Amino acid sequence: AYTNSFTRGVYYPDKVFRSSVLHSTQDLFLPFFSNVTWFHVINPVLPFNDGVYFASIEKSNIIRGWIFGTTLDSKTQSLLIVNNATNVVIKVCEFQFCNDPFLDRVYSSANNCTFEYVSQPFLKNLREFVFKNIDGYFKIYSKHTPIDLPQGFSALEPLVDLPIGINITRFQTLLALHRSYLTPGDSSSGWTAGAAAYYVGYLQPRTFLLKYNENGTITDAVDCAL
Amino acid sequence: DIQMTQSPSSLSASVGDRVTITCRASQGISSWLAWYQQKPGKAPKLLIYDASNLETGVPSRFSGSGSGTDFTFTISSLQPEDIATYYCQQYDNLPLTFGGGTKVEIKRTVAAPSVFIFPPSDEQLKSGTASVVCLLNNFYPREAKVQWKVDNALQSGNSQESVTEQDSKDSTYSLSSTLTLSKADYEKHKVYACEVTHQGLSSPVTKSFNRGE
Amino acid sequence: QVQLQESGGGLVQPGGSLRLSCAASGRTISRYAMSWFRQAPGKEREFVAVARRSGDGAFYADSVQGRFTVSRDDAKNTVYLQMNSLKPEDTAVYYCAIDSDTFYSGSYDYWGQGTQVTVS
Amino acid sequence: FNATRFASVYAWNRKRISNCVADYSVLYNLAPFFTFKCYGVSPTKLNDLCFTNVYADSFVIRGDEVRQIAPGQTGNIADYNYKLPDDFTGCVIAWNSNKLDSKVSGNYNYLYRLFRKSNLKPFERDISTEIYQAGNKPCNGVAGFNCYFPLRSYSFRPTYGVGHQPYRVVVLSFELLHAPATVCGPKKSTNLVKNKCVNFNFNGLKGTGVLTESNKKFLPFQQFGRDIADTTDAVRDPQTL
Amino acid sequence: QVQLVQSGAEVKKPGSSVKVSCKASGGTFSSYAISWVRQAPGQGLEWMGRIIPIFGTANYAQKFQGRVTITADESTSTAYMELSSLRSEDTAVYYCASLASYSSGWEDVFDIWGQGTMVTVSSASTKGPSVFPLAPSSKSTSGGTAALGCLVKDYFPEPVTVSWNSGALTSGVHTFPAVLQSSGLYSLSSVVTVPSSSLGTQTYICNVNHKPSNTKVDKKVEPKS
Ligand SMILES: *[C@@H]1O[C@H](CO)[C@@H](O)[C@H](O)[C@H]1NC(C)=O
Ligand SMILES: *[C@@H]1O[C@H](CO)[C@@H](O)[C@H](O)[C@H]1NC(C)=O
Ligand SMILES: *[C@@H]1O[C@H](CO)[C@@H](O)[C@H](O)[C@H]1NC(C)=O
Repeated sequence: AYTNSFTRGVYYPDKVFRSSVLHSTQDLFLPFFSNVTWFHVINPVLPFNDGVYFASIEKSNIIRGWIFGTTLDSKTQSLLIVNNATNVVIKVCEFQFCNDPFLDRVYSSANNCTFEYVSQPFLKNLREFVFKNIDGYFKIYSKHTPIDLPQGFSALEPLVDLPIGINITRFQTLLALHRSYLTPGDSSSGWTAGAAAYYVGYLQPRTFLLKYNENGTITDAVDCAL
Repeated sequence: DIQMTQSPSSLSASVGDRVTITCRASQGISSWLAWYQQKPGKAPKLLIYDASNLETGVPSRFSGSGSGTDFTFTISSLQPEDIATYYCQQYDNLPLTFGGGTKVEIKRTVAAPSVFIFPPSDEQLKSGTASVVCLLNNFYPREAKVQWKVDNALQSGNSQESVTEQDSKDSTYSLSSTLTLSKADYEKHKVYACEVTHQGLSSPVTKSFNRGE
Repeated sequence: QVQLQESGGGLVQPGGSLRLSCAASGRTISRYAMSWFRQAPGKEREFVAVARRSGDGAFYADSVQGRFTVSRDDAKNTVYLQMNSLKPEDTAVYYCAIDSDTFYSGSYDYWGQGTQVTVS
Repeated sequence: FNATRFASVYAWNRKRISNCVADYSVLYNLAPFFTFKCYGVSPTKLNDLCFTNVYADSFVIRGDEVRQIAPGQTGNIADYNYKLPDDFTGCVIAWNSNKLDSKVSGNYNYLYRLFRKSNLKPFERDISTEIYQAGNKPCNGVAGFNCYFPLRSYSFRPTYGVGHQPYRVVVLSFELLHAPATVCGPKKSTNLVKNKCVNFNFNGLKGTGVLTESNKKFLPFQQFGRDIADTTDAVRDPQTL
Repeated sequence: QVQLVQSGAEVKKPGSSVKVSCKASGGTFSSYAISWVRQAPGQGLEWMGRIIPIFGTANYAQKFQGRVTITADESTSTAYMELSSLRSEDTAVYYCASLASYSSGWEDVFDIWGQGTMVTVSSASTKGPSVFPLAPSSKSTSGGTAALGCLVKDYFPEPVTVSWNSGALTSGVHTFPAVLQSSGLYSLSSVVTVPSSSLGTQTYICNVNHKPSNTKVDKKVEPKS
């Protein structure tokens, strides 16, 4: 299933304040009016080409985390971002992920670790995420807005810049549920979670003309090669 | 040699109450101090070996800290399972020495004792000796006064006492006393009495019996 | 001897609070602990509270553990007991007693003086 | 350093540090510290330089062994306990704890490996306690002709000289390859002045000009702003924001 | 895992020497150092000495130098201690511990313990216990229950195991600690709580066993009025 990405996927490129000017920026951006896969709970491994755009418009916070790494479940290092009731957990430990990562406490077995980090939780409401890995930096941009993709224009602000230089080619998402079996090789056992949908898009090297208002907020953009 | 002092001698607090203890050394130290848990007649269980360093299996309940001549240990809360004596150790030198030991026991309200008396049997009397035993059961205080009033007269220096441990079931205590006399001395008297005084009792409790009954 | 006295008390409103005082002088105060007692009109005695030398926590009976708080002052030989949430049953005479057993955890029951307390 | 829980050099402790600040003005340089040495770089350069990560190893050795903790050294400690390569770069912080960590006739707890079948590899650690082949073939947990045990005890005491006292030594190793700098040694090193032309630095962004309060509204994630034609107009104070 | 196995209780006359053993199993015997400790009946622990079998050397405490020797043999992985010129006060609980704090960056502290050996020094001789019943009076009943049991007297040496009804009854069980008579013999006491409706009629039996010689003695008890 595919849907339309009208004008979403724009984000602040360089953390530089600009007031009432038009700036031409060349970077990895989601093309306007692009086709993005449509997945609903009621979850395959997808490639991690140069850019990925993640969106979710599901209430109750069924979507809770993501997984990133090359040769998933192997000795190679991998990420593990989950949203607990108190704080987010980011781990770079080459976790041995199973076929069914998590639908219910831990989606992987013990493994060596190189970096750890904790912060406040990231989570009828639309959640948007942009993930880029370049020059040894993994950058996250996020935005929240009550809520198909709404026509509303919104620019994603940077969230955190992890100084991790691992190599990445694939990723997968994590879902939350209750009264379900912790089967590593099976899913949907027991009680079924509530309705939830999430969209996946891919960025491409494009030129954009971002419009900065008097307060330094991006209010409009033009897909230069549309 | 190095001598250490542990104070206070004993602690008393109910379940769910904070408890703490301190250990002192002859000279200032900054490491090599351990804390032990020893149940009655059982081998000590390791709790802390190095300053604020717990070994494998120690719960988060117990923590320790200190510097210089004196070191302190704390217990956040109590449960019946950990009712025993704590000891302090210093092993910075081979001549190991161990602290005097401190006891922690459950704290609760008053329970009136059940005073009982055992008169001697015929078989015991046939051996040329006689004895009378008085028992106190299921009362709070860890020590109770037992007075013998043979022939309505106080007696001392002719009886022995036995001591039990705290009852985990209800945190109670028991005490018993044993009077001993020879056949000639036993037949000399006519009335045997045992008196007990306790805070919970409204008045002193006396149990007595005569030679002919 | 063991001459003792108490002060305060009297008529009080139900559900309120009251304060009572007891003190001694001219004799040792450490070797004997200070205890209280209760006596309803023409009824048996009832223990209230007692304080030890160390002052580690407090001692109370079953019917007074959760309502009454007791304390002692070793530097002035004066002791106090706390009255709160008074109920109709508290119409009796209280007594201040001395635990006449030297350095003993238990207590020897002996009262020196008392006063009347009643709720309107 | 204050823990001093590395009495035995043999089977030494290891630690990893990253994403931190290593202020050396307080470490290995205050009055309590006795000795401090570095290899391949001066302390000032280390303080002014940044490193990817630092690995810390701690151990207590006698005076005759401190000289062995250096690149390309040889000796009992170097060969059997803690060997280092000739190209090793790092620092060693050594403090003598004889007064506070010695006994009149004690200190038997300070053990070290006196013999071994072969020298350890660079930065290698070994906890094996097998008998050393003292001339004759090594014993298999038995006694034999000589079959001497490798480990031995220092047995520090006042009767020994300064060269045979419990020097608490901590050695740090620095990494610089693939360095997204996360460990640095600089102090606060901040000073502010406004309303006059001055050279300034705000996490870089070197420039010259007059600094004055601005009425702009910077976003939480924005550090500095640019006017038309990419001219640095305003900058956020790292400390006061 | 790591474990230690110790021998049973041994009794020998004063002035001679006593032999004890403590076997080690698991891992490699060369990686364990055996330390010896003693515990008297109420007094704190006492340290005798420590040996490292792989070293071939040993050390002893100043208070116990000379009179104490420690030997261990790798072939059967057991450690032994020798005590000479024993005295009555030597009666104490003896433990064997592994001074493992010499290899993995961990110093001068024990982690492993044995089972413990009981040794008593006295001029008495080994013999079985003497048991007689109690005859509580009816008038002494308090709270609807009565106290009863059996007494174990004139036995030597320890340990002594006392149970009831072949272990079939365990409610309200109390067994006070052992005592030493002025004549050199030990004793024991036990008391139960029984309801009024069962005393005198129920087939209550007191059980006793002397494990040094495996002697079996049991008797019945009944109150009187
Ligand atoms: C990451 O690893 C894959 C193989 O798992 C490899 O094909 C790819 O080239 C690597 N990435 C980079 C940037 O070299
Ligand atoms: C800019 O922010 C100010 C202050 O919050 C506000 O009054 C003004 O309306 C904002 N303008 C725009 C275009 O957002
Ligand atoms: C830095 O510290 C100073 C003094 O404690 C404080 O006033 C200021 O707000 C702090 N700024 C940041 C960004 O932590």
